[PDB]
Amino acid sequence: SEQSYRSAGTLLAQLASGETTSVALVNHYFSRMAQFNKPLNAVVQQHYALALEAAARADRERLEGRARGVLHGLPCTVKESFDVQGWLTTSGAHYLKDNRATQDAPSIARLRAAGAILMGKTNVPMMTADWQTYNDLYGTTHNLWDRQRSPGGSSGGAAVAVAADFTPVEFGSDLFGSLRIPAHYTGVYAHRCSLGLMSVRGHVPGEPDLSTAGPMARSAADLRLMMRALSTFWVEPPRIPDFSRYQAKANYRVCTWFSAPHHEIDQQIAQRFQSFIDKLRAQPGVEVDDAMPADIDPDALFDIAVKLSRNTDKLRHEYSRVIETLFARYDVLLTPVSPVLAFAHMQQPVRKRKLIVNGEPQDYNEHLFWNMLATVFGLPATVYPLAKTMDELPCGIQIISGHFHDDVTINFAEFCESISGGFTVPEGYG
Repeated sequence: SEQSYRSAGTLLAQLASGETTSVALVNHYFSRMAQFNKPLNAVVQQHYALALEAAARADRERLEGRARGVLHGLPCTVKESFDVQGWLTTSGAHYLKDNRATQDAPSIARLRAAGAILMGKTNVPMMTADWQTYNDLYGTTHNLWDRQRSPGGSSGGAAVAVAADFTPVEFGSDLFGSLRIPAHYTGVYAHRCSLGLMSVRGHVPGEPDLSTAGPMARSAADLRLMMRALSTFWVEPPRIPDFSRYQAKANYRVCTWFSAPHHEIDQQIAQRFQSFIDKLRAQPGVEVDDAMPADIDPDALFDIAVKLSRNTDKLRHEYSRVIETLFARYDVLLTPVSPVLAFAHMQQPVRKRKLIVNGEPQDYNEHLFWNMLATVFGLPATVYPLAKTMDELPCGIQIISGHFHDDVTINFAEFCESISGGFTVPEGYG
């Protein structure tokens, strides 16, 4: 099979029905990386021989009725900073250029046990500590929509690989937007899981207290499929998210938070959000309120975020109660991921890095402002690609909900797919 941009869900169906095999899929993805990865520099380790062997095994198992696992026979790549047994985990640092993992990171092991075929790893900035993706070991990852621009970071290689169909899904860590920001800039879906829903151990730098992890994909159903594979609670659940299937709702009540004093977004995002909200407000049973609680001072929360990045705790626990009541009244909260769309590479020292909002220079740390909320309170957040004209860059929206409401945000993204937005194939790719 040579068809490009099939979803994981479709691919699993076609494996079951014999319209494709795992060997044909591994050859598809490595073929696309041969044809397209050089100018993008998204996949920085390739393990073809191991992947082809694993695919042959999956195919034998399928034929003999011995296939097991919800990802059985599905190839993928993972973020370079997660341990895969026998593979290098450099995190783009010279000090670790020959650091090879002894065992899988626990979430990697859980993809492998679901039957995923790991074909390689995708680029990260050094120690995954930036909102761009570049390092001295592997080079810069370029945004496939405009290669003079960054796909963001730290999961930038993963977002580009998904958007180029080098892989149907990806898996990465998210501290302050590490998964969400590259999804926004690059036009793919991402889900950062609730704190405690899945292990982030076996990550370099990397059970961490703020970092979570989750999938990238090109549909909401594929995000849900990954979470079926990945979820292993290590906190006591306040409730059990249901990842079994899309659960459609008759009523949605949505909160928006698109600006704060001194934290404005570019008018282009503002108009594209407004156009999306207009369509959402026109749906039966849907209310959309501009109802961010004023109880949460954004500057106070930013100061907490800056500190984390007996007194702060006091405020943090009080704000977490304001969020619980918020998500008893609203199903989801929609916010920006960044105040800008994808920018040209900025590898100067941090201090000199600017984001141009409505013509004015703004702080690079606006990335932290628009991602601290889910990070600080351990919340789930799905990033959903909005529509784009061929003359527009990708733009995502961040769908947040209460702790262990991961099913709610992913279900909300699938409902949005019926309204506006979704994955768009970049011009020049399959």
